[PDB]
Amino acid sequence: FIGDSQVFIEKRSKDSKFVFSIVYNGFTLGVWVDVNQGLMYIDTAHDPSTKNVYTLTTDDLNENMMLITNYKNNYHLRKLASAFMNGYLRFDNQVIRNIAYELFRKMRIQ
Repeated sequence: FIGDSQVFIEKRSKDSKFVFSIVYNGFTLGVWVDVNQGLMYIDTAHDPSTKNVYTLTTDDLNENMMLITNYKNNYHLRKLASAFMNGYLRFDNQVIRNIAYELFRKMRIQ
């Protein structure tokens, strides 16, 4: 009866400003935040413009807690995870969701 409240597929507006990116197995996920509406958008960008980039690699070598970045103060992921659940996260492509989902599955571990 309620129906579709809003369309999941939405265009990447120019209002959004790049805040940070995450690199995993050579595959980069650029996280941008729409300041005007206070929403979040994702794109395939790996430019050195970012002033906040963190790397994550194979869990078996357990690099996350070793030589690589040991800063767990990245509360941005907690807010991003909440945005997905609450629904303030959307993008113009369905393909990136399936590929991105693989990283989300690993975060479920801890």
